[PDB]
Amino acid sequence: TTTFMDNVLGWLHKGYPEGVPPKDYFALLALLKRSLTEDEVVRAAQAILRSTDGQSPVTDDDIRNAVHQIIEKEPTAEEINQVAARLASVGWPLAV
Amino acid sequence: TTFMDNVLGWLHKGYPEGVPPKDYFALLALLKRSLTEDEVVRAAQAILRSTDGQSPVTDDDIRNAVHQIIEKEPTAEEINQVAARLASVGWPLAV
Repeated sequence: TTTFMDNVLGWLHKGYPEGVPPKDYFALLALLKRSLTEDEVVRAAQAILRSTDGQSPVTDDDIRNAVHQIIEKEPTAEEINQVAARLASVGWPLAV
Repeated sequence: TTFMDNVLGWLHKGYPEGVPPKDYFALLALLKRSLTEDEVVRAAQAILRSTDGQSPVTDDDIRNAVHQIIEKEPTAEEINQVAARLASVGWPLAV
């Protein structure tokens, strides 16, 4: 929650140290609303489960790596969160 | 496409010159804000108490209903949550 906001805020300031120009407004809202499809969530969760055993709580970086492999671009916080929620629904250990 | 055009309009209007880093947290927090399940039920109820099921419910009707409940200016998302709940009982919507 506060971790999610830290992440987006961190991204937004790093991306735009001096303000968000109007030319980037559609782009920004679209980015913030961007999400994985169900098929992508399934595929990320499966890939993570195939490669972990529970002794090591799946970290945000682990999810990032799996999602990046699928969408071939840098994942957003929402996309990471979607996969974390899917892993939680099967009781898989998560760092966060 | 309408939802996005609404929020995009709002952002352009709010910040004609650029979003200053000083407003980032305020903007993101507002964009992320949503009604609780109990708030959505209450807003839908209020509309259903004051409309007949034929006249289309407007964004304004819903905004007013939500404002009464949360006591601050509603966001597009908060309005959409109520519109979706009304649609689930076949209540007509202007948008």
